[PDB]
Amino acid sequence: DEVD
Amino acid sequence: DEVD
Amino acid sequence: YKIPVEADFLFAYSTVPGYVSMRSPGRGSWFVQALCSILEEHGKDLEIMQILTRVNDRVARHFESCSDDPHFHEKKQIPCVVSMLTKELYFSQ
Amino acid sequence: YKIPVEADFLFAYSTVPGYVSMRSPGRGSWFVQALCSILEEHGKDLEIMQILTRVNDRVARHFESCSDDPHFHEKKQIPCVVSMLTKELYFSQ
Amino acid sequence: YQYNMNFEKLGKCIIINNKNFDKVTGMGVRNGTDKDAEALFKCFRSLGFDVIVYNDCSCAKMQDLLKKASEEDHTNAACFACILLSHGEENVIYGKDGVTPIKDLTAHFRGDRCKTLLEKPKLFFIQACRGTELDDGIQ
Amino acid sequence: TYQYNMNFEKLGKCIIINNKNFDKVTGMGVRNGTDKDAEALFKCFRSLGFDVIVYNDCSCAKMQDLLKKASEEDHTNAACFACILLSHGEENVIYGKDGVTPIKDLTAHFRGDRCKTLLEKPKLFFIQACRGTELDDGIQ
Repeated sequence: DEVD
Repeated sequence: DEVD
Repeated sequence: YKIPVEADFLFAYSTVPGYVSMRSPGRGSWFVQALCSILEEHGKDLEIMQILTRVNDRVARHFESCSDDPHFHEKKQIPCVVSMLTKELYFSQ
Repeated sequence: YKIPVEADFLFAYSTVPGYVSMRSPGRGSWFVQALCSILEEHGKDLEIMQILTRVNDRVARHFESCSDDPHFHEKKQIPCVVSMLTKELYFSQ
Repeated sequence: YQYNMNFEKLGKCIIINNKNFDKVTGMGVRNGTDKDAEALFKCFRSLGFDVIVYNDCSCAKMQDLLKKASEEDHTNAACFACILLSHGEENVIYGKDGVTPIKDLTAHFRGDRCKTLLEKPKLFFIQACRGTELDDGIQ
Repeated sequence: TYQYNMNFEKLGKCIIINNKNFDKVTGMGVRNGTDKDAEALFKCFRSLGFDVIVYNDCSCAKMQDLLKKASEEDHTNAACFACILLSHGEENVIYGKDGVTPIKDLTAHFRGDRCKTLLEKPKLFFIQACRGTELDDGIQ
């Protein structure tokens, strides 16, 4: 998962 | 009529 | 498993970010008057967002400022509901 | 007579002020998955706040981050609805 | 799809009614606020909240009030409510003696800091300015 | 009298801004997964009845201009307006490919006094973006  |  | 630590808050602000909030010295602030009227009539049978939405409408429509200072004359106000709720909220049963 | 110029906006943010927002490169962002999923099933029969509240619940409960970086591992998220609406909103009829 | 409200109590309701301010803050008297607090006390009492009204609170008092409230046992309550009546600016609210961030007041009730309110609604009602802009309206 | 009037020729416009790629000087990386969001949002909002338009990899100027012109169109026969923003962000602010622009300025175009044909109509903004750097560790 990545963050914005 | 005043503001907060 | 887990629940976000910021979950299940609701913030019912009298006004939107950046703006003033009106208070009548003789009858109290617009938002509180509106909130109490709607709670008085519907606090037990409407979901809270329905309640606060109606409060938004009453503040927006029923109020308009009177000041001898023209800078503050005939101004309007809209409240601001911030919901992190994860369910519907009724105050009865 | 008059209507506040800031009335009748609704902001459906994927996350709360100050916080990150999660995006899966393979499946899209959490908020969007949840939003579309609930809109597909209930977009035509539920009021907009009922919809977004269900979105809050699904993002809060169904998702938890996985990263090889432990700093970003097993984190949670709650979206944030800001309503200046003055009526209930249904997308039908 | 609804919060479970089947508890012994609706819950605690704190009203902070700030009318009078130290001369050093520059802020004027908030005439009309007592009428707000009394009207709120009746509405929230009628809903079932255990309401207590604190008047002219310093910033420290407000902080302590909410911290102590968050440290009570809410196991048999359905929810919590706090109502703030004061001067304010964006993200901040006036005590008698200055400003304090709203974030710090509410952070006490985070899920990891108030386990007995976990998965329960935590309500905050705020009558206060959030800046200096005026809405002129239209039509 | 408690619901928005939905009896219009059309439900309304839905603008989607899908920002995947960013100038390296912004510090921002590619937003892998965003195309799948835009596809799903588009199908979903078209199905609701919106006239959907999708914009890709927009500069800050393009975003401001696009929304301004949308606010100047005639919405007399629409029930509402919707805008969906997919991007990088920080608090109160959203990324174009070339920098940040305030959320306040993007939405201000549709104010009651600047968009008279959306007056008393719902103006919806859905925003997928970070609002800071904090992480929620969760509990229980």
